[PDB]
Amino acid sequence: CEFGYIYRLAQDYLQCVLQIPPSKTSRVLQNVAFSVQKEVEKNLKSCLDNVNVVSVDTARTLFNQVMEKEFEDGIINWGRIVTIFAFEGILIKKLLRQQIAPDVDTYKEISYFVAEFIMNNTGEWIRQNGGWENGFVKKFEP
Amino acid sequence: GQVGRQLAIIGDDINR
Repeated sequence: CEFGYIYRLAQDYLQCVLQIPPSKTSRVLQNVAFSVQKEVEKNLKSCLDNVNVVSVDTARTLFNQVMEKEFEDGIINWGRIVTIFAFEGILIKKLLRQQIAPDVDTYKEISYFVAEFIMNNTGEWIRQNGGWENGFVKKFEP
Repeated sequence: GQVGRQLAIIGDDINR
């Protein structure tokens, strides 16, 4: 159920960002990830403007490059996993405005590569640190 | 390191 669960989280988060009509974990994540997204958006502002996410291919490429640079030091923690969702939110927003061929069904592909990255690169750490219910939620819930 | 490192910095920031 690993991949599917993360996929469900990545998908809930972008439906939240795109304001379109979730578990406790997901409600907790949306709230903390969105807070981080706003902070990233203003601080990395000028830098993101000079990149046009005109397609899902570009979005996937940009996501993977950014994620690789972020996690290349081998460090993994809940704070960082939360920024993954924040970044996906930034990408969907840029895609909604810049996607040349507006395919309102590419947002599922985004949730897919977000899940893929998380699963293959932090899945083991997540498990060893309590999973979503006993790791993430315990640490970020009210 | 552009965006990647910034996200790491913010991530470690909200993790603590």
